[PDB]
Amino acid sequence: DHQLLRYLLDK
Amino acid sequence: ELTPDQQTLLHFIMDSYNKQRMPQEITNKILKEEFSAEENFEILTEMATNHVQVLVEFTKKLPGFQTLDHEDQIALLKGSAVEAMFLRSAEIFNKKLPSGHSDLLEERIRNSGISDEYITPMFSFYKSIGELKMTQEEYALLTAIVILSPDRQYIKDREAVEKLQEPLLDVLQKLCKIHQPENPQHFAELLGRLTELRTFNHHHAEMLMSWRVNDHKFTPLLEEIWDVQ
Ligand SMILES: Cc1cccc(C)c1-c1noc(C(C)C)c1COc1ccc(-c2ccc3cc(C(=O)O)ncc3c2)cc1
Repeated sequence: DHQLLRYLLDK
Repeated sequence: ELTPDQQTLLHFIMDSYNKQRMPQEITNKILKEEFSAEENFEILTEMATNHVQVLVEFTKKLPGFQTLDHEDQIALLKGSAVEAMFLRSAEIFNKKLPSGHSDLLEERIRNSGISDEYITPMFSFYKSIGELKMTQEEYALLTAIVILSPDRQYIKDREAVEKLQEPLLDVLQKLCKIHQPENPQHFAELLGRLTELRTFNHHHAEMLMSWRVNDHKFTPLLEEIWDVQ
């Protein structure tokens, strides 16, 4: 769950 | 008595506070576009999403943030999302930031489906916080503080968050004595707003509900950060 936030941190 | 250890910390923050930037082409749409209840909303939503990214780039660059637990990192971003946004928009109106277009941003907010019940206090807040005559440091430091508030819901390791906030709060009190010796209650005035911001978080849940029932698509990023089905 909550892909986009996780993605924004890792990017 | 600003120690060099702290003089460097603040400088890291204030550079980040100008480093993660909202594009001009996007914010120009506050001025450029037509002024209708439909358009006002579309615009405000566009501003918000773009800002949610800017806040994530900023939060990432906060000292000792990436060292935190991956699970808690979401719960903080999620909890301080609206409050950080409320704090930045307050800086728009108060300090009249050119790229923010205060007067026209205010026209859109005041005509975007939002109830008088939530408009009155929202702007009462802007007025009062304005009167604090707050500096870009005080704005930037509160932001870091609101993001790293340990007492957010669905957190596990609050002691590790407390360790990250304390450092900022110490530095802020120092600045309230340095630049505001006349009034020692100034550090308390800044902290008073942290509580005022919280009350708007409740207001915001109801605001989103009103838009939803009136068919107002948000964005996958906002819908995530705030939880919208
Ligand atoms: C209506 C409201 C009030 C307070 C808080 C919220 C989340 C809402 C609120 N609640 O919902 C919404 C949408 C979903 C309709 C909003 C609208 O929020 C925002 C958030 C940010 C900005 C904004 C505008 C200009 C900026 C310029 C610059 C720059 O020049 O550097 N930087 C950042 C900027 C950010 C505008 C509206």
